[PDB]
Amino acid sequence: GAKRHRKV
Amino acid sequence: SVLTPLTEKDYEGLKRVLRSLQAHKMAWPFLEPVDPNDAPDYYGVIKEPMDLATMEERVQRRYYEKLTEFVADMTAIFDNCRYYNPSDSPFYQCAEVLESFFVQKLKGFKA
Repeated sequence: GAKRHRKV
Repeated sequence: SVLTPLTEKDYEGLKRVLRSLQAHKMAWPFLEPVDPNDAPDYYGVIKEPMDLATMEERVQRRYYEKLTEFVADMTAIFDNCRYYNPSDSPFYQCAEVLESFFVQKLKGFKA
């Protein structure tokens, strides 16, 4: 997986 | 007491704890500071970053007065990762596993 900020 | 400072010998036990974490197979996301090439907005979101390399430097420099301060840096490595990453991500998983390992090793150091 690539790191990305959660939105929920 | 929790107000009692760390001694020189205590610092060798913290190093052992820090090194046990750095050797754990789930520690991979936390060995170094987050690279912006991997997470371009990370430092826009997490304003108090921490990583295992930073903790190692601070243990080498005797930055910590009290064990509570060391535990606060450690717990931030994990709380930042759950704040940033979604709950189904590999990162979040690493943070759950490594935090329980750290609690098991921290109980060992305290007694």
